[PDB]
Amino acid sequence: VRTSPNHKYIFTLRTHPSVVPGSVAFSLPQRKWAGLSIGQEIEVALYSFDKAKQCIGTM
Amino acid sequence: MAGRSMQAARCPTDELSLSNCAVVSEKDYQSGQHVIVRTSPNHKYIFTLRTHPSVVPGSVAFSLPQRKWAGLSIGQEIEVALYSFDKAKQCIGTM
Amino acid sequence: AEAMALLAEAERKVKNSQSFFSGLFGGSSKIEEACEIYARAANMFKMAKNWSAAGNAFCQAAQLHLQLQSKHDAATCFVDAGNAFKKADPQEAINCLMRAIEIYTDMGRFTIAAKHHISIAEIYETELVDVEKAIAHYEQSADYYKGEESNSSANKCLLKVAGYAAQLEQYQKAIDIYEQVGTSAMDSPLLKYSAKDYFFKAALCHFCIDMLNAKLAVQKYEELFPAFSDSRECKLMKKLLEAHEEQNVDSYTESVKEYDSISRLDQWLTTMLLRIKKTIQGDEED
Repeated sequence: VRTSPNHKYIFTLRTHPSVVPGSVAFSLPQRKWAGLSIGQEIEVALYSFDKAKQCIGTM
Repeated sequence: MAGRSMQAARCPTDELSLSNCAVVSEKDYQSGQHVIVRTSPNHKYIFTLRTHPSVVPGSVAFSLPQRKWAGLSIGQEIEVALYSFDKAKQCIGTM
Repeated sequence: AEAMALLAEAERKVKNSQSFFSGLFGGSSKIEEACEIYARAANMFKMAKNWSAAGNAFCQAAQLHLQLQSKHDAATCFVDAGNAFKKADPQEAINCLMRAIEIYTDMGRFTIAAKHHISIAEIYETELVDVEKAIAHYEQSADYYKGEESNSSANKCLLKVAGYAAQLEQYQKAIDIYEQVGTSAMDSPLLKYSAKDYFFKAALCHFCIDMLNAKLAVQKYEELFPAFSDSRECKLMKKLLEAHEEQNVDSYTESVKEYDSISRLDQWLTTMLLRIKKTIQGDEED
């Protein structure tokens, strides 16, 4: 998720019928971590991780 | 400047509710400016503006405490106008 | 008695005359006799509990009666054709009454157009559910009833608009309707006691509003709050406003814990209860 020149956050996708094609739906936490409100047009892009380095083992 | 028709809405998020500033959009007014809300020929109120890229052009968002003073409703037409103070007797010293 | 022979002897008797059958005058005596007999025939089918076959018997009688020249009682035969499938199970009374109402207004008339436009609206609300069209039927029909000072249906069909419209989709119409009824309700010495629940309906509709807009109606309205029946309108509200505004539920719900005994709650009130607490969920539920 790209919103402003200094906020690049990564989320996990999950399709759902109610959502409108060309609109992404978020939850309260997400929208309270990314600092987003409804009615603002964001720049969404797919992102792919590196399996060996990124996979989590102790968090 | 002289006054425009605006529509009352709700403050976007709890972040701009602890500022006591009228949240607006960047397409209408600009952060730093002051305004005088008008609701009748006798109820004139003065607030401070703060832009936010979520407000709808042609609408001003207020928090409950601000709305709990001015008797403002979420979805009514109000006349808002920029209001410039005078730096002589309007600068607070003992409040 | 004859479910078929009146027909068979009238179908060979309905024909236009450009032939040796023409002679001097028209066959309007023949189709007059035939349509009177079709009326009797649709009666004997409805008497024989055949409201589909009877209703279609009204449909030929109702359509063929216009052919001599009779728009007067062909409207009545349209209403009878509508009443048959209104009593019977399916639709197509909707077409009997849409053929009816246009012709009735084409006479130069207003009232019964609305009085069956409400019938279509009742079908398209209760039965052939098309509430987004039935509520328009109530709306235009109440426009006719308004323009005739038949204030009864003028208030009524508006109440039918707003009571479902508010919950489902239209918000400013809710208070605008219940205030349009409420002012002239306060006017008449007959009406100003019905205004109590009318401004209750204006108040308790919250439109994603957290506020005391109901209290704006309080310090508006002629309550005369030593009339305590409006305390079941607004002291109810004077609790639940600050219950919803202080995002609290054990006072909001307590209001109906005590109010269910002192007032029986119908479906619309409890759906609005659930509506304002969906606003409470949107205030609380993360």
